[PDB]
Amino acid sequence: MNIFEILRIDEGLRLKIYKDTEGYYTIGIGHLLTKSPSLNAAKSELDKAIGRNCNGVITKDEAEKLFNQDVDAAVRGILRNAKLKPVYDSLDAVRRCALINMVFQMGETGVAGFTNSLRMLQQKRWDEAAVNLAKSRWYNQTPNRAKRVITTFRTGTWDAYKNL
Repeated sequence: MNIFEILRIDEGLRLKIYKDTEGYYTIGIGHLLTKSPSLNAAKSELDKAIGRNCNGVITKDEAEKLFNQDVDAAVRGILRNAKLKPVYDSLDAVRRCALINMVFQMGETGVAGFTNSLRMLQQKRWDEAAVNLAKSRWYNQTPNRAKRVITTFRTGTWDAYKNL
């Protein structure tokens, strides 16, 4: 299990501009193009991202390049973040991927605000962690994704993504 497999599971893969759950134009694997109700802005945002004139259409390759930039930004996000760093730095490789998955979805700052949760993760208190993560909005909103992630931390395995 690698990050690419997880996120495509979590985020999906779309080769043409599309509106997500929140009504936002996206492309690829969770790449947010714009929040404006405007295909033009979206298409120009896509163009600036890729570097070619794609006319709202990309290939698997480009979807992959983007994704790669996306996860690096996530990872660079955690490393620059004072609250996240210590957490990230102490978890194992499986558990760290789960951390990276939350940052990817909700950004460096949204995760950073899960103060207690993050604390318990530090204190190797998985079930304590599990329960707090759950009491969130995030969980209410994308329960199936949340639960996958939450089970990664709790169990320390890829159990939640192997059989779907």
